[PDB]
Amino acid sequence: QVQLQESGPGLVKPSETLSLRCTVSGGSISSYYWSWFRQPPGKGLEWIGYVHYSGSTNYNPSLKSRFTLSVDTSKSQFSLRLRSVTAADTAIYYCARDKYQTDVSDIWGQGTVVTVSSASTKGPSVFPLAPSSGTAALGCLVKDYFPEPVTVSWNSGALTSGVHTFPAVLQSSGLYSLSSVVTVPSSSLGTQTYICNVNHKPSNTKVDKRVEPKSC
Amino acid sequence: CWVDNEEDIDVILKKSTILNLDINNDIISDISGFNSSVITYPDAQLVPGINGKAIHLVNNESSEVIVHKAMDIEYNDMFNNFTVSFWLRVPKVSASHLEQYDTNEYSIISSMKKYSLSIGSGWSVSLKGNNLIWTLKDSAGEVRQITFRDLSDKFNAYLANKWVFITITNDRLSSANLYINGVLMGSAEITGLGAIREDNNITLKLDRCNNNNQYVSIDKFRIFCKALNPKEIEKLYTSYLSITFLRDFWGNPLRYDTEYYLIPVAYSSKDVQLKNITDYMYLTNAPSYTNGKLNIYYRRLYSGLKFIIKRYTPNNIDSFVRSGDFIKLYVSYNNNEHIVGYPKDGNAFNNLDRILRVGYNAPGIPLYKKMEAVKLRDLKTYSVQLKLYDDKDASLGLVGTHNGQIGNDPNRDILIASNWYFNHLKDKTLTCDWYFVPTDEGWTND
Amino acid sequence: DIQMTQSPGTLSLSPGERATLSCRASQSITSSFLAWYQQKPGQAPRLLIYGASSRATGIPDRFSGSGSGTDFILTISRLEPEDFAVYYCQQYDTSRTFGQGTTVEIKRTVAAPSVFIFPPSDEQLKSGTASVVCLLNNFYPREAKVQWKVDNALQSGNSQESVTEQDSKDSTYSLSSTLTLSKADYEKHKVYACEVTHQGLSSPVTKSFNRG
Repeated sequence: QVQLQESGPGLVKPSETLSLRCTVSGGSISSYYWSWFRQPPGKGLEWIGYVHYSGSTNYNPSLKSRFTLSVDTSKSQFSLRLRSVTAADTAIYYCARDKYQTDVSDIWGQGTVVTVSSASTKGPSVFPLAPSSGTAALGCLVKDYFPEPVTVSWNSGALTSGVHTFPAVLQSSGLYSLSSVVTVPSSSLGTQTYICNVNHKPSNTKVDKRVEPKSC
Repeated sequence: CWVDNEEDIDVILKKSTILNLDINNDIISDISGFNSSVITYPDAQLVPGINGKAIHLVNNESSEVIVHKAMDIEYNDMFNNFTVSFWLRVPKVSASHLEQYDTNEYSIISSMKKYSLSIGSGWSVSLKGNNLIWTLKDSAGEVRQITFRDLSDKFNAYLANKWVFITITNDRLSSANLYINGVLMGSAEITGLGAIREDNNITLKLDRCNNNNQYVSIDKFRIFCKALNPKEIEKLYTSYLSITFLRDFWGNPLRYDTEYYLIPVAYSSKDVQLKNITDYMYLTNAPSYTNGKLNIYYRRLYSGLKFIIKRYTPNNIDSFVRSGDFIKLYVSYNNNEHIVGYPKDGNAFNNLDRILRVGYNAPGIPLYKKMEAVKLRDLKTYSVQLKLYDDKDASLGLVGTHNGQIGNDPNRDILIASNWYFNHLKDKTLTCDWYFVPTDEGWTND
Repeated sequence: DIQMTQSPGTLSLSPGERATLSCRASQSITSSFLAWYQQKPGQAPRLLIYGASSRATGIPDRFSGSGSGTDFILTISRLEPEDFAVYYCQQYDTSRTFGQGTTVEIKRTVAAPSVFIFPPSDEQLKSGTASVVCLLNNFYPREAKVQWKVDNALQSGNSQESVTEQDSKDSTYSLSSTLTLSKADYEKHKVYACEVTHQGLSSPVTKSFNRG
């Protein structure tokens, strides 16, 4: 029942040094080899390196010695340090225990999200996606916020069928944007009120935007 | 041989060398360039060394080597710093010879004139039981000494039958410092000393040694007119190390057709055992010897399985095993030699670690036995790696161990061949490193 | 340095069917140090196979690995519902490198997208920017392309899209594409159109509005 838990800063500014820790529970560092991996959003897995209680380390050669791994058996922890972080270092970082006398990894942590950006914390603007001409689609455009995540739902829990909340995209400005849409009977557009309830906890923002058919 | 000490380290070492003994075509000579005459007496013997042959001195008046410092070279003189360096090999002193010769201090290398009544000025390397002693003595009779007290665990000790590299630096303004294999191992302040007027001869010979059976070996004896710093010492030590010839546990060249006990470097307290002919090998705890009164203990040697290295293609060549040689590995068991190898599709662990077998004999089953003896890591250690190949020149891995269980046998460290080691060759400790221990007159178990 | 190429990029299957995933290395892996991992969305990878053909502890017997040299195969004898995920091969012979992954997704009947276009809101045009949104709703298969046209001039570099996960009930995808302009650029033209091409559409479907 060995469990690994990553911990780090969620956000790091460019050119700073990123520091992450993995804490081993229900077990110890012992004589296992311990590895770090990362996975940039939408981009698949990359091995970073391993560390061992003896102090021995080894690294993915293509990472150009930017990473340093280390271990502290007394705290049953091992750690990662990454110098001069760039936006290309945004990723989920995973710690893992290598399998005995293999270089595969069979016990993994849940990962820790690391975002590296110079953007300041900013609440979203919420713009209506108004319905028009027997099913209609309407929605909310939640634009220009930082950092992730926002949460979106409709009509204070009463509307879940037909809702699609899309993954956010990062804009060239460095701020995120996403849309939430719902399809409904076109006959309900005259009588049913539709309100998208948006939450952005980083900035303590709540928005409840009524989405109304546009007149002419 | 003076120098600008802002120079490149290699240049510093080369041009500060006042004296440097080398053995070429069985003749001891000075290759420093200052051409000090060296006289080898009849019973000065030559033995295998770290590079070529070494000086071997036994306890009688004819076993000596004398260096007449060429006309006039000065390296001590007055307050001139100097360093001496040499490879040294001292047999493990038996418990018998310890408690009867523990107090007999005898020199092995010295620039002090030896008179029957007294010694007089100079420096000397001497041994006193399991102590290595460096003495400076000035013309007014003052003395300074480093006394290196060797550790009690003789498997890992420096005065216990392995070639070790000694370096002693003398800063007349501060301390004398003793290094072994580049590591600081002893020190004494020498500030009070006055003028050192040594003899014009340096004498390599056992002097005042009461034990008739005592001997030592010495190689690359060398003198610098500078107190070397740790970086220079480290470069000097590693300048002697090379992978060309593989080494046995004592530091001597590895040889074909010679019986070796195998010990894993990572579990040095273990021996290799055989489950059964045609079956696998595993590790067990070796027995030990302890004598607190004499300040010694060690795991006993020469227990466990004996191995023999043969050339894979007999090829007629000498008997030295060179790194990269293709070999066959045999176990000596019940007066017979049994091939070590891996049968095609033989038992293996789930990670593909291949379980080695001894004397496997199934007719019609290919047995992969081609090995490459190589030095892939840890140049300062007298260890070797063995790489096993199949019939198509594909690597089955380095010989190592896998902790596991076969059948209902106890859980064991089982000898395997594994490719895992190749991603890990810079790690501090690995189970693919082996010592090859031949029986030797310089080590008998008590 | 060893690269691995996985094929196919996407595998569309039903529960109960056999899944064969391929991995090809840029050099022979004579050690057979080839492993396979499973990753579901939002979770850490899970070791399935190592040494090319050994099952990891606890892995169901429907997972098997085979192959040698440069070509390696993961087989799932009969897909179960929990097996729809991304699969990565990993060589650990020379350092450690991964393939780019194969997605196993649920096959269903072709379903054309419903297409909606949304002109920018008035509250946004006050901000100085304009966002036009195109929604492609509940389609299968996942492959669909959106082209933005502003006065029939096809746009480049000013739009982003994202896609939902396959729906757990009807197994379709939805897609949202946002065309972003400056307010000044937006009032330069009149026709804004969203052209979608999808296997369920005999002819590309266009939705458009005239600014005003």
